[PDB]
Amino acid sequence: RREIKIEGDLVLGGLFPINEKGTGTEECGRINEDRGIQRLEAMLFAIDEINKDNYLLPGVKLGVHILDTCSRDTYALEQSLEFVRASLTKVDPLLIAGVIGGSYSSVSIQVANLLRLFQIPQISYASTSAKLSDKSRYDYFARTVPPDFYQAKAMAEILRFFNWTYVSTVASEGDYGETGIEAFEQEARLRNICIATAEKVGRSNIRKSYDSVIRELLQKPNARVVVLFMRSDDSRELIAAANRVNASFTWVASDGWGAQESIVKGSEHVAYGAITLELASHPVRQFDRYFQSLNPYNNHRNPWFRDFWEQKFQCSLNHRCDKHLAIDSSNYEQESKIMFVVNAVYAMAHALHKMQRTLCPNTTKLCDAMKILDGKKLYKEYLLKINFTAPFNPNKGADSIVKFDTFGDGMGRYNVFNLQQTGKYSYLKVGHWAETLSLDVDSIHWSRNSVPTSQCSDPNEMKNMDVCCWICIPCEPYEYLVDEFTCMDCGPGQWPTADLSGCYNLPEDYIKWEDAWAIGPVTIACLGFLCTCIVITVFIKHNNTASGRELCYILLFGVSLSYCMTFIAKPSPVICALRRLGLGTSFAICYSALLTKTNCIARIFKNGSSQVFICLGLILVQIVMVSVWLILETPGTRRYTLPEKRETVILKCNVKDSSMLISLTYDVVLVILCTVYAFKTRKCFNEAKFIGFTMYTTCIIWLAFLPIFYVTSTTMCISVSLSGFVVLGCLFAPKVHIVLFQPQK
Amino acid sequence: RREIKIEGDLVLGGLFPINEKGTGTEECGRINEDRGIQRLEAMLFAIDEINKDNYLLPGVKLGVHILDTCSRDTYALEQSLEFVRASLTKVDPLLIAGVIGGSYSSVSIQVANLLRLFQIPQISYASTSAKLSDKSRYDYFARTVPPDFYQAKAMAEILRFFNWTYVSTVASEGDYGETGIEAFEQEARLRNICIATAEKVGRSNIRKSYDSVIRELLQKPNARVVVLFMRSDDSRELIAAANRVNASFTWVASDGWGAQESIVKGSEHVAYGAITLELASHPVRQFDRYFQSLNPYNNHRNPWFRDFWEQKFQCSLNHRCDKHLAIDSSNYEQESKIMFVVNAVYAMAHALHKMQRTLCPNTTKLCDAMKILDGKKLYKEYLLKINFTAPFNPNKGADSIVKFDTFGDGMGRYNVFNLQQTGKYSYLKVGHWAETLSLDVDSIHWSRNSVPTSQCSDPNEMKNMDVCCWICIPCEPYEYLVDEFTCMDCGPGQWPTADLSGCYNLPEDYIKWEDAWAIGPVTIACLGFLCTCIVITVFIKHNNTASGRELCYILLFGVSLSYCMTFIAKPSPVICALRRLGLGTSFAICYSALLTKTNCIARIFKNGSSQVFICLGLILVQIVMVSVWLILETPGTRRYTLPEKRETVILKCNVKDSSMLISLTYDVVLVILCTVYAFKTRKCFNEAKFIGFTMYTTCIIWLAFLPIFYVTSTTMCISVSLSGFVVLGCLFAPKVHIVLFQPQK
Ligand SMILES: N[C@@]1(C(=O)O)CO[C@@H]2[C@@H](C(=O)O)[C@@H]21
Ligand SMILES: N[C@@]1(C(=O)O)CO[C@@H]2[C@@H](C(=O)O)[C@@H]21
Ligand SMILES: [Ca+2]
Ligand SMILES: [Ca+2]
Ligand SMILES: [Ca+2]
Ligand SMILES: [Ca+2]
Repeated sequence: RREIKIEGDLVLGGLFPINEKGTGTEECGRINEDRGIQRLEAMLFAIDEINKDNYLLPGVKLGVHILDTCSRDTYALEQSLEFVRASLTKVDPLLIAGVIGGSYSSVSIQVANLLRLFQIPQISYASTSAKLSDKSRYDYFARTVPPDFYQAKAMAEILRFFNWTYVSTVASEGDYGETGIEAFEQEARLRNICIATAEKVGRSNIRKSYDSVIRELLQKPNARVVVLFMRSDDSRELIAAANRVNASFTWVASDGWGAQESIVKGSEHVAYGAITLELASHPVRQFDRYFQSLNPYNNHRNPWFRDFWEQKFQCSLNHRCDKHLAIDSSNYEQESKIMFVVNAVYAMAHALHKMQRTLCPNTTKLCDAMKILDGKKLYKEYLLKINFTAPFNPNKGADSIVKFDTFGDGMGRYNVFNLQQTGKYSYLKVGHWAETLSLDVDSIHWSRNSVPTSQCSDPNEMKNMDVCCWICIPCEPYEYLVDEFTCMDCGPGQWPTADLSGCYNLPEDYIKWEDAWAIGPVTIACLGFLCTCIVITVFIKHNNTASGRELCYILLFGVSLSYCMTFIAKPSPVICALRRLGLGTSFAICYSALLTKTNCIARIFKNGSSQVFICLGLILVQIVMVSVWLILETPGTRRYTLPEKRETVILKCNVKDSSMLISLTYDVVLVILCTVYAFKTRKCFNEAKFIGFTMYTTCIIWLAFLPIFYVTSTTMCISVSLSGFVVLGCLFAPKVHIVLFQPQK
Repeated sequence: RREIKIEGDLVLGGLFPINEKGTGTEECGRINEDRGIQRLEAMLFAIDEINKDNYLLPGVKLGVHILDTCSRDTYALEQSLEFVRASLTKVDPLLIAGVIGGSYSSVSIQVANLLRLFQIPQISYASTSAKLSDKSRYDYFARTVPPDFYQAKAMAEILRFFNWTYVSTVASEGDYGETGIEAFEQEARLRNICIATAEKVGRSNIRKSYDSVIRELLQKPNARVVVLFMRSDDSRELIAAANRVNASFTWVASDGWGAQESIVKGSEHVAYGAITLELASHPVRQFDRYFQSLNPYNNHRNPWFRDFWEQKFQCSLNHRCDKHLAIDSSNYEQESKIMFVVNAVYAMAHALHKMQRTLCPNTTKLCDAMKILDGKKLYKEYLLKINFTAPFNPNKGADSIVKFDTFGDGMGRYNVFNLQQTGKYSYLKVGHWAETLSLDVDSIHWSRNSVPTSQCSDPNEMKNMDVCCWICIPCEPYEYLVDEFTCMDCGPGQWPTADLSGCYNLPEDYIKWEDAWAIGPVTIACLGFLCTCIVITVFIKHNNTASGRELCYILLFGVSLSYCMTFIAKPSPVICALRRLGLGTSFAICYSALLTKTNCIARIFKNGSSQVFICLGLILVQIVMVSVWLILETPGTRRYTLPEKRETVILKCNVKDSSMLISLTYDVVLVILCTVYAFKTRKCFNEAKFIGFTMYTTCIIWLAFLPIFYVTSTTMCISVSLSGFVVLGCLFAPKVHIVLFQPQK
């Protein structure tokens, strides 16, 4: 029953959330101080200016009929019956020309359903919902604010500028809530952003108590950023709930939080470093002088003013204030959406003015054609196509024109704010969004002094798979990352290095390839023993002071050290069939010299020759001839590849054996020398015993080389020393030959 | 302007979706045939019976005022103004006592917001929404149907009976849609059920065209079951959309689909084998006789009847039908929710009757206390506490009583239906839900002749991690599954079998343990050569036909075969220090016999004894004495554990060497025999040459055994043969001893 009623030629209706919603069974509680009284006085300020105007409806007078919604749709519908009571019954009164819509989206939707049955146009400030643009249902609705379709974009792009991909969302209940968060999740999918958890709040049948949600947000510590689509009532509670548990996140809030300094009262340190959006606006300078001149004495026409005055100053009319200073800059700051309220009222003023110019061109008063207002004509023809410059706002660009579009909406421009500290707390604009996000990172005061990170999983290891959570799996050094999501093998000899995007570091040693570089050091150590045999053989030759034959055998024994060192022309002489033939001839060369000195010069014939000597020398020549024909292709490498990936064949100047060629060459070389041993075996002479005694050791030495001949990998180097030891053992036979002589010469 | 108006002492208001929603700009389209006219005639049937009653309001007469909603909330609000026009203006008419609520939940919510301002009670059949129970807002609402809080339970338990854990949900838009699916996802979490995808349908700003959703359902083939919370309009479209793309799922639908045979018309094969819920009900037998007697001639009072008649028979009043049979069993079947409609009307009848008994006890007519109905008194005191037996329904248990509860709701009982084929199609009830799911699996006709499965991931392999999707990772046979979600290691010798929940099959061969069982077969093959030495030694002894000393040496040589076979008392004689000492004595025993026969009986003294003989025999006695003191602990096993897990030591009666004990024993045994070899080495006699010649082979044989002594793993068996070959080589020395003799004896 409490209202403001100022009569006039034409009457306007208003709906403001002057009183905050009640706690329990009471309808509505305390007084809304910023989004309440201030917005109410803005409409009363504009009406005064319009009646003072001369080019905007100078003949008619504008009246008002302002009610209060108490931030409830059910309470709003009951009040809104006064705007339709006169028109409902007419056959046997105040006829409202239009309604300045409510603030909350649920209130605007509820009223727009009723007024559309009477063809009464409605413009709603501050109500930004995407579902209010469906003109097939709300065919008499318009607004001066952009929809929420553009607010979801502006926050899905801040979460993409910073690489925040794992987030958690909290939304209110109503129509600003679910519809706001339903649009956000579609804009998150297009940018590969994942949602950890999605909760809801409210007042009925949701079961949070604002503490279950806080715990549910703490169950996913990998998501350090929370996206909020909530009203002003729920934003104060959730911050207070987080203060008790002493939690801390970074808050990304829509315009419901806005840039109010009252939501974070008493719980500042839990909201420090927040990031919030707010519609673009410019303060109306003329309004500030109007508000600051008000006091409970001269402001008789405002009924709710007395309740506002006491609540703001903690006085009463519990200290009972007379000489108390009125509203001034020390305790007052203009609300953000005052410009949108003034613009909405002028929208009715210009739309009605064009009606009067056309329908009654002769007179400036209300002609008889205005006795019955046409709601459909005033909306579809006049209101929806207005265009004028914003009053009280000096030209600031493209935002100085008040105009609707095909859906009867506004322009999607936003700001970006951040909560900081200087112990005093305040906001600071650090960004913008006009179809493109353009913010300033440098000035931001972050929550924990560093840019927060929130991704599902942390980043030479494969990582397979949802586009946010992976598993870092390492793979063995014999597999290379073909792509970032797979490592499958690598090269046999090549040893990949650093990132294994390919197979690098071509390994000269791969079993089949001889890495070498260390056998030379082993050869140097082994060369000392070989030189001793040459040195020992040299001393034996000097003791001679027939003779040429003994020297030739020593050369074959001496050639063993050279053959052992070359075991030659290239780094890997074993490669190629000729190399095996060439190596086999050297072994048979020593045997041939010893075999020739055995019976070649030992006269002719106990119980127990030109043809035999020719046949014996023919085999060596044939072996030498085969080796001679293999002069080319003497180089090569030994094939000893084993399942172990690191198989560098350490040998003198690399490992060169021709793989299976050396195996045949090793057996063939024994056969060439075996002819001399076999010939001497048919003697079962003192010199024969020395040859036989040396022959017995040769058979034993060959047996030891047999495991070495089939043993490789080191083991091949040990087997290599076995071949050298065989030459040294053969040199032992030359020592027996020196024994097979006479002293005192 | 089209309505039914029958005057009376008290008037009731109704709201029915008689006309289906319009296609485009037209308000409402064709005629709803089952949930339309039939439900309308049910209320007109009950009103006729009540006026015929004598114990239920016999003095007053009941009137009706029935309107049509065209399945739209906006159209419903416009019509519902007739019920409040008279009461709104009274200072200077039909006063509706109550309203039989609408069918769709959005319609009921919209009207309940308006009627609560005039204190007009409303009972709504067929409207099942969870948010309508919040009595703080809807304080004048009641229903005869259970809320949707119980429908979500009854389907989250069918998805738990069958192990369907990966599902996809499709929901409508309105209040029956989102609120129905928001309750389901909470009941799915409590049973570890996961949601693949969640889509929405509608008519504005959702952007499906019923084909994007179908494709989105096909992008997750692992989810073969779809859960539907949709109205009757969207259920026909989505089935038609799936028919074009020729897709196929199994459908789990709420009561919006119900058990109608019209949703699946023309697209049966895409809905075959569906599973749907429907409220528990029993057909009203009296109603069937009433409906079947109707025809467009005697049913003057029904305005929409003529449109219904032509649409049902494809006639006109394009063939123009007179002698056409009326409604009968050949083309008619009673709708499910006719019992709930009749019950709601009687709820007003009994509530009003109790008012008349109390307020006007003297007269059966309307006393002056009824000139002003008290809406609050009629609802809170009388209507909400009624209790009576259901008319026209014979006693069928606890469902025969019509009663509300604290919230003004009904009882949560449901049925379970299934779509089958006999080419004709029909439904069949195969289940029930009264606080407990009790269905019958056997009779179900499944979509693809088998029980469908839908889980995120498929089931000796670890499976780690969301409670639906895992990764099956196998682990190597040396690791056992400590739990189902981890395999980390196993036992060294034990070889796990079948499921690796533990480490089983205690491996007797673990490198450190000797598996054996195959060395015996190798010993048998090796025993043949050893027997040849014994056989050869036996022949040498028989040739003798001094002597005792030679036989003792042969016994030491013969003991080598026994020592080799025992290399004895236990399966692994090498274990224990005594075993190494015992084995070493056997090797020194042969050397001692040969050493004693060398110079013990060879007189006293080229250039080159009791004390020396005593000292030489003392070492063998000390070695034998040490071995004798180690009689106990002769058993044991050889330690040859290597990184390869399968390390069964194959040897005669297992591998027994005492690990490092055998290594010391092998070296110690050589030292015991080395004393004899060292003593003979100081001779640089024909027999000395034979001993020296045999001694030379012993040094070479020891060198070969040196790699065998340090070579194991097979290799140990080869090394074992090396020790046996050493005994055979020593037996070769006894052959030289036989050579060191005289023939012709
Ligand atoms: N955007 C809001 C809406 O109701 O649509 C959310 O809460 C605040 C109203 C206001 O600023 O007055 C807006
Ligand atoms: N449960 C429903 C509801 O509107 O709440 C869903 O669609 C069908 C109405 C009917 O059976 O008449 C019901
Ligand atoms: Ca409001
Ligand atoms: Ca809202
Ligand atoms: Ca309806
Ligand atoms: Ca609905």
